[PDB]
Amino acid sequence: ETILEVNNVPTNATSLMERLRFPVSAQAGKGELCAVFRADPGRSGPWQSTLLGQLCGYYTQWSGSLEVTFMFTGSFMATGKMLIAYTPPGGPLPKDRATAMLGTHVIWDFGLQSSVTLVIPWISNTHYRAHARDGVFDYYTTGLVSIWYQTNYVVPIGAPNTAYIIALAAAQKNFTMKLCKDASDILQTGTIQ
Amino acid sequence: SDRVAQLTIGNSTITTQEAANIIVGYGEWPSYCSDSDATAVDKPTRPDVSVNRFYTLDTKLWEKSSKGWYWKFPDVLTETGVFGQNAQFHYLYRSGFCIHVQCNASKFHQGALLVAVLPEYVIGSVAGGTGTEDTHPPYKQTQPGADGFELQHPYVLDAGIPISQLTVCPHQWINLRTNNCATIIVPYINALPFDSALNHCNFGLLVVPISPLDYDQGATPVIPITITLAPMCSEFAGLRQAVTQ
Amino acid sequence: SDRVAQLTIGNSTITTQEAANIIVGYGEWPSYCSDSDATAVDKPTRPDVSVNRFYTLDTKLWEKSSKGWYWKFPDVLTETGVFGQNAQFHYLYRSGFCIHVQCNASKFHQGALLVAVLPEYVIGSVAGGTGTEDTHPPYKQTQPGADGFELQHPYVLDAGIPISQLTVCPHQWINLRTNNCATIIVPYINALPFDSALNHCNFGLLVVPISPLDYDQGATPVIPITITLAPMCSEFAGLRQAVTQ
Amino acid sequence: GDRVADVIESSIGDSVSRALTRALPAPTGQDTQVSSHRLDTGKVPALQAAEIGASSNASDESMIETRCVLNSHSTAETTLDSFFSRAGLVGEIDLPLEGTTNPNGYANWDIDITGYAQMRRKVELFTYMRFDAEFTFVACTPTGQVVPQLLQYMFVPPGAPEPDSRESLAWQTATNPSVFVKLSDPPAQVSVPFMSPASAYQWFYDGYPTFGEHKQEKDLEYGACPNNMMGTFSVRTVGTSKSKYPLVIRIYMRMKHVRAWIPRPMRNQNYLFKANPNYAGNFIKPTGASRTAITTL
Amino acid sequence: GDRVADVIESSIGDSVSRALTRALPAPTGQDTQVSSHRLDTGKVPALQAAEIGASSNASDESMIETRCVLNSHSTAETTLDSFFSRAGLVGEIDLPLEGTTNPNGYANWDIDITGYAQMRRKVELFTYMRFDAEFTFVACTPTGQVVPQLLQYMFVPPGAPEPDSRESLAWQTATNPSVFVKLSDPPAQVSVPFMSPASAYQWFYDGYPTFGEHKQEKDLEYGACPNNMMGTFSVRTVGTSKSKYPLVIRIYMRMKHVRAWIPRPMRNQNYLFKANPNYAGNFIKPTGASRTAITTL
Ligand SMILES: CCCCCCCCCCCCC/C=C/[C@H](O)[C@H](N)CO
Ligand SMILES: CCCCCCCCCCCCC/C=C/[C@H](O)[C@H](N)CO
Repeated sequence: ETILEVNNVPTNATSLMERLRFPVSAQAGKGELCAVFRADPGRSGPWQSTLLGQLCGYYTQWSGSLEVTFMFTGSFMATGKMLIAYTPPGGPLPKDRATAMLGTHVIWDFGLQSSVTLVIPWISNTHYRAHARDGVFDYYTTGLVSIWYQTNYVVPIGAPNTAYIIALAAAQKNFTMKLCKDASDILQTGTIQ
Repeated sequence: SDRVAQLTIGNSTITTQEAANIIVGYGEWPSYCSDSDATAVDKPTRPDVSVNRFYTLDTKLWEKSSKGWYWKFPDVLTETGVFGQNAQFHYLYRSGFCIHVQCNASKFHQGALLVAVLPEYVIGSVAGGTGTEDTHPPYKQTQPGADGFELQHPYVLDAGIPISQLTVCPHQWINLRTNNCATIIVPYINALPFDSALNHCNFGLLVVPISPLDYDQGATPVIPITITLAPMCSEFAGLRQAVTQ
Repeated sequence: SDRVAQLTIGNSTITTQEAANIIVGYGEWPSYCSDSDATAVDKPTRPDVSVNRFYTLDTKLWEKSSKGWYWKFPDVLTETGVFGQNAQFHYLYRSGFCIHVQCNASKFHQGALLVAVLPEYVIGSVAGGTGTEDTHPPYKQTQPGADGFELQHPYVLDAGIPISQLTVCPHQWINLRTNNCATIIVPYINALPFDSALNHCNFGLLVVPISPLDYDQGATPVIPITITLAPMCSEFAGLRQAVTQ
Repeated sequence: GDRVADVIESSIGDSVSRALTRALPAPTGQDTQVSSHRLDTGKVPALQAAEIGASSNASDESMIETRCVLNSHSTAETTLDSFFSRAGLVGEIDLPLEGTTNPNGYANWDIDITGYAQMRRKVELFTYMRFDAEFTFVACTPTGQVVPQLLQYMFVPPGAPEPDSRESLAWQTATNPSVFVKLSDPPAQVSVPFMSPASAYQWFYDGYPTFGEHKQEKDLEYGACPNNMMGTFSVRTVGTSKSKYPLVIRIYMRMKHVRAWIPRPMRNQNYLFKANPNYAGNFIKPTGASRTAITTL
Repeated sequence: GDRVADVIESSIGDSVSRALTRALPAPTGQDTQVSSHRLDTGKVPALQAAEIGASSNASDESMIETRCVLNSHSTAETTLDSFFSRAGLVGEIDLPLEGTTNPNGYANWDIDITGYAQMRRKVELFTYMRFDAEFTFVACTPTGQVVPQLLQYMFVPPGAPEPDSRESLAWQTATNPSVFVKLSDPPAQVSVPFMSPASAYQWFYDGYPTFGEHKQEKDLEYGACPNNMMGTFSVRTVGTSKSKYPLVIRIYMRMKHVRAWIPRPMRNQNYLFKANPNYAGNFIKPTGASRTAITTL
């Protein structure tokens, strides 16, 4: 397990901390969206920060998928339900909570859960990249994961308003990396005496 | 089934943890059900799955000025709701149900609800002077939506039936004091062996807050109410119309 | 199945009687088929029935000036045809087929057809000067419709492949002289274990009249051609997209 | 060849058990001890007790038979038939010598319950019922004086046409059962079987040869004036012409073989119409006689 | 609880049989009589005959071994490998001292078959194939004179970046295998494994890290000039500067472990482009050398 950044909005130095966790405060609580992302390990964004993406940056046959984990930091008296849904590849993200409810999904809660481990399936149908030359094909797509406010964030009078959900990342013993290729980076400064 | 399929979220607004609250009476899906008989040249069939999972329609909010809400069946099984892909084609329908109601609140709130299922719940409308003996039964009221509809006069149940004697039907007492769970099972209830996909609406679900919701200022002023259902043993068949292909 | 379901008609334009013409080689539905393997985080499922019956798309007419027609798969399984209710949602597809071609004519007509199934039949278009190396493969030609499309130059097969050596693929000789039946079975043919619902079109069906149709004046000038198919062992699964509910 | 199959919905284990016939209760239980009996010992006052069991002179001994009352009367006047005991005056058909009510002798009537609001109240505690029926007819002058005259009764099954005039051949017919009796004779006791097209009485689409139910597009629930074609009645005065005396006929309906299903809360509002349980939504009233305060009576 | 289930699609009976190992043929058949042998007896002329059987010196006796030819040569030069026997000159990379073709020493080349129309014709009789590969390299001056110089070869796996300039660090790398040899040394024999991402060679969406296949919306099958990123090659001249001699390098590809599937009719039109088998639809030609008449040759 390695913690995963999703709220990767800040780009300064002091505010570097909250790249890791995101708020679940109680302003709107019926049908809006929290955050979405992709499932591409070694391209950009979230998985680039964990160790799985770092190891994916050394091969060509990757998955960047499978189980994740969410740990809640509500004080002790916070209740509420979150909707977690996964969209298979080659599909649009649902425009409402009802559409996302269909397919595959799970309803979280804050009573006594403090954890949840959704798992991603693995499917291979199309051709990743069959470029005989570069600059002619730009056809890439992947499934997505979304978080929906099911119910508003209940709280007794006296407890704080904003909490923070953290996210984890891991895999299991099904998928493997392949085709050892040389990694290309910019982790240099030229002046290395 | 399980807890996942398309909808995988298992955490509502309070984002609760520490197991679940069900309190089972029966022994883990007590067997299948019957097929009955008929008296005509018609015969139905079964759709098996894709209706065997769970469903969670929209959450209605409880406030101090609340009066209560009701639902009609199988109105929410149709396109008026999440489903609607195998509900408006066929002609015959029959199913059991596994209805589960989950509420949530802190330890500082007070109030108590009441769930009840009334078979053949035919509303007598608001009435009060709208003189109608038999001209045209309404469709804009008896089928409000998957959201339900707030009651007008709960004491007379908006039909003239007293609320006091409601507990004759199966019922549970949603009490904010101790628990938050409500699991009920409703078998098929109809005079005819099989029902239609039309204005022969089956039982209706009633939820009335008897003990009013109250609290102190500064806390959360609204308590959400979740509704889940599971259509045990459903069927779908029957169709014949104009030009076919 | 059987011969009835929704479509119950069993009498075409000539309104024939006296049994049927099939000429079976195999032993009455020779068992099920496999499931194969995969190399990713995806896995399909099965729809069982509602695709197990027969289907009879539109009848194209044979005339003296005919040139031949072709079809693409599974283009006719989609909404482009009778089906289309469980074809555009999922992602994976694979099935066998039971294709039966039934023609009909009097004893005074002459001519002979040729059926053949060409796997991975990628058309090279009309070409002839339309210089295209790799810019944009067409969609208005490779997917004409459930009616098929008349060929331009059958001798070169509108792709540059000679028609003479066609019989390498499975084929039967529709001969107006003696019989009128044509039953063929095509198993799944694809490099990858499972196909997509997109531009990875499977085998294409070819029908070319080699012996020209002819007759004497006063008789029927057009001979109909029936097309029937039966998707043995089909599957459907796979879906993930934008906002879900 | 086949790759998909899933039903489940089953449970295995202690479904049923042995087959016996032992309809006699026996001594059950005895006693069990808990703790020190005290009033304000700290946790809860007003503690409990238990017994063993006995069932009249059948179970255990029969040495003494000391019932509460020395056999005053029967103790089962509570069943469904017991509830539906009397036969109320439902029909009050009136035949004048001349006038506007029924000038041409004929008089059409149909079975219903809304004629008596009390009867409707008593009968609408349930949803589904299944009962037989009986009828008795008494004819008298308004001053109560028997006269020599013959009468014709006939039952009309659902969906049969309506005899309007005395000259209507429907009076003749062959299929509609008819009854002839002089009024000086004793009343005409008769029975009516279970005529519903389903397993319980319930309206909506049940009448008319045409369609029905809610949201009409192909049918009217009017059928002219006789709405909801069902079991009705007809009555004439036997004769090629009018009669010589005024008549006041009466009906007496009585259920028999009564079976109910699915009880529901009875009612707490005044009835308004037929086949549409509306209420005074602006004149809603309480139920019991309210008192002044709660602390005092 | 469960009411629907149906798969079928099965057949029962004579599926399989006994397990033996008897790879030796035996005398089969003999004779059977039909009728009176005549020429124009009325129904059909030119009647038939039959034999029994024998298989070389293995089956039946081995008393005399009289083959058709007294062991001239081998009789199996028809297999797939036999067909794909030679190694044709596929690559003809040319390196001048100065000019416009390859001024900066570097020269990029990629594997393909359209370089030889005859090779493409021979290889496109099937749909699916699976074979290994080998390569040999010969370097000579245009006048054919060996010179003292060192060369650098390297293979580039699919999806790897393109080394454009001599100063590109991709020349250095660590993951791209490289080969160093002086040209005076014997040629550089080498092998290449099966690098396809599926079980057979077939284009469409197989290249580029991005999308592909037909009807592009998210990808270009261009990748600049190197379309269809796949197994390519690179070659430099070893040195911090230019070289002193012109060079003419050559390639020799050779299949090995060849397996085909799904034969198709070969071709009857001239090739036009790459990855798009168009044809001269207005200049369609016949196939064989036509003669004048049919009655005569
Ligand atoms: C169309 C009239 C009723 C409209 C619906 C209101 C309530 C629906 C259920 C009760 C009405 C039909 C079921 C039977 C009730 C009474 O027992 C019958 N009248 C028996 O005579
Ligand atoms: C995109 C280029 C081909 C377009 C489709 C035309 C025919 C499709 C099937 C043949 C092309 C791919 C299958 C392999 C054919 C040849 O054997 C390969 N080039 C082997 O090198």
